[PDB]
Amino acid sequence: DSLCNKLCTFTITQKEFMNQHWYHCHTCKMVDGVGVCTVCAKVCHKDHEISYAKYGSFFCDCGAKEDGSCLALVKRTPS
Amino acid sequence: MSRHEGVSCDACLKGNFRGRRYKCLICYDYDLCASCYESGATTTRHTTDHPMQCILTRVDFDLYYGGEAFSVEQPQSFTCPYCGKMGYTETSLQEHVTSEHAETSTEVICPICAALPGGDPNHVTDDFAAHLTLEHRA
Amino acid sequence: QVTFPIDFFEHNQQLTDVEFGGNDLLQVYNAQQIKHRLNSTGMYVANTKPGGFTIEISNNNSTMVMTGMRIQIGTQAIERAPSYIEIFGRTMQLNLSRSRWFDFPFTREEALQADKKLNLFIGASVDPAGVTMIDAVKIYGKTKEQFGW
Ligand SMILES: [Zn+2]
Ligand SMILES: [Zn+2]
Ligand SMILES: [Zn+2]
Ligand SMILES: [Zn+2]
Ligand SMILES: [Zn+2]
Ligand SMILES: [Zn+2]
Ligand SMILES: [Zn+2]
Repeated sequence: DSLCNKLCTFTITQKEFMNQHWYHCHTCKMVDGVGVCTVCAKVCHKDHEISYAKYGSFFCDCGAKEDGSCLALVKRTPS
Repeated sequence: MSRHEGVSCDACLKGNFRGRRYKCLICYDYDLCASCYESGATTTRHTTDHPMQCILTRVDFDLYYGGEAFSVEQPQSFTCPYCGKMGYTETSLQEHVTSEHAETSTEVICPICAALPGGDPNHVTDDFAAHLTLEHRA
Repeated sequence: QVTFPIDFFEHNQQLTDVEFGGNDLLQVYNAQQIKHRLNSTGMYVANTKPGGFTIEISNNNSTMVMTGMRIQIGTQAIERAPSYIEIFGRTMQLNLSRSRWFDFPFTREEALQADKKLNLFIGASVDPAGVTMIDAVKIYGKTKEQFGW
């Protein structure tokens, strides 16, 4: 319920870098300079092989995807 | 340099072996190879509980300390020759000896000039505190 | 499989008052040096012990309890990077294609057991030279009041 109301950081960060926690989702072959925020790791990449990258300057790449595959860009109704 | 020239393991009787040379800090002029050391090779005079010093080759040195400017002539790990404690710097080793073992006077082979290239590999001192404070000071 | 929260390390602080050692590592290095190379980038920690080697992680702060760890591996050599690690009876493999960070959050029981000291075994790498290579090791924890000690 609480996680549903949480939105992805990208909607605030956009193509700019805030200081935030970010991870590495190795299932999506996106590491090093590419990662996700907490919400996208929890929601957009559930059950994926996710390793915490660091807390630092970053912008969420899952929300940066232009195909709209990011499920955390909008509020989600609990099932 | 990738072989411990002039030193042979006393368990497997192999000379100029490649890897980590192991020197006993209580036990006189007996050395062990990495394989024999990990296998718990013990003799009538040497036991696994003996404090243990490790000396590397130049290839082993720049493999282990890759990225740093430390050289073979500057050992960085010294073993407490009474305690079995390991991984002390020169200052750390002398502080440990002065604090925890001030009144210990058992004979030992001191790790530093034993692992120091060109030093005495089997230097015997009944006062290793005097060793650390007199000639072993940086 | 103990399913941990993904944001676990967000709710935990990196700890600088942590000492690293162990007879497997203390043979070659000293505790201050191990701390320096596990808390900084550009350099690493090696061990040519076949089968693996043990790292002893000690806490110098009595008001803080260990909650997880993170290990950076693969910057120097992926082959020399270890195949697997083990801690508190739990073993996880390291299938590596490049340099990356591996996480291991502690359970509440594991966190309780890691109040002062803990042991982390590291399996031998796939390197034909038998060199096990770990670049950096960062440890996370929480205060005793927050942990509910
Ligand atoms: Zn996101
Ligand atoms: Zn994913
Ligand atoms: Zn997303
Ligand atoms: Zn041997
Ligand atoms: Zn001996
Ligand atoms: Zn001692
Ligand atoms: Zn000496």
